[PDB]
Amino acid sequence: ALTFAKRLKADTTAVHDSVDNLVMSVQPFVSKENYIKFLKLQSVFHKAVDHIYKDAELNKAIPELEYMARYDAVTQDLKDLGEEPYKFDKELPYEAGNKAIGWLYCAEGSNLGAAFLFKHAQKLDYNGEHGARHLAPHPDGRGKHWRAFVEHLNALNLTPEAEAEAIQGAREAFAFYKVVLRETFGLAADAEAPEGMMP
Ligand code: HEM
Repeated sequence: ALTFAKRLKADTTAVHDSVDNLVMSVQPFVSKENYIKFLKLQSVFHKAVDHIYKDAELNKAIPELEYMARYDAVTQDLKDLGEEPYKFDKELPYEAGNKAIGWLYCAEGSNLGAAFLFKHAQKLDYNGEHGARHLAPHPDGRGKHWRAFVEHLNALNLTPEAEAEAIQGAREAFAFYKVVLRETFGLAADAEAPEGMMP
């Protein structure tokens, strides 16, 4: 684990895969209702990181970071299907500091691998202009855009104890994503995909 980015990854791949499994478990693209529940979920998570993509300091460290946010697009997708911007019951996490850097990674990385999701959403007749705006690949190409993003993440070079809090934040970002998922899909507390399942 050299770079800060490859360390965030190393430490969170496990929980990442459990999310991958949990998302696939609830059949997101099986029907329309389900894809709508999938959007509500994406909506809550992205709402929860919107203040972080828009944070003034981080926007100084990462040029145009604020224009990378995808909550805006998710609200547009919900509209697409005659839906009001979903509203979460409780009050959303509003993280800051080192931990917030972990949420950002979690969020920006999901745009990287969103390829798989985008591919299955298009079957359901959804894409960049209708229903799947937030899953569409970045105009500069997922890989390029992500490598560019990783550059600035690594450039932050915070104290090793800071990078630590960020990894702790990325882990909590993932856990939270699952809490939201469980509630949106009517799953019990701590519900996880069938054990042993692999992507
Ligand atoms: C069924 C849904 C999902 C699938 C199939 C999936 C798949 C993938 C794949 C295959 C990659 C590797 C991309 C590459 O290196 O080219 C990736 C990266 C990533 N995904 Fe997911 N993912 C899913 C959901 C999520 C969600 C909902 C989050 C966030 C809450 C998430 C966060 C990330 C992050 C942070 C990365 C970057 C990993 C890195 O450091 O390279 N993923 N995903």
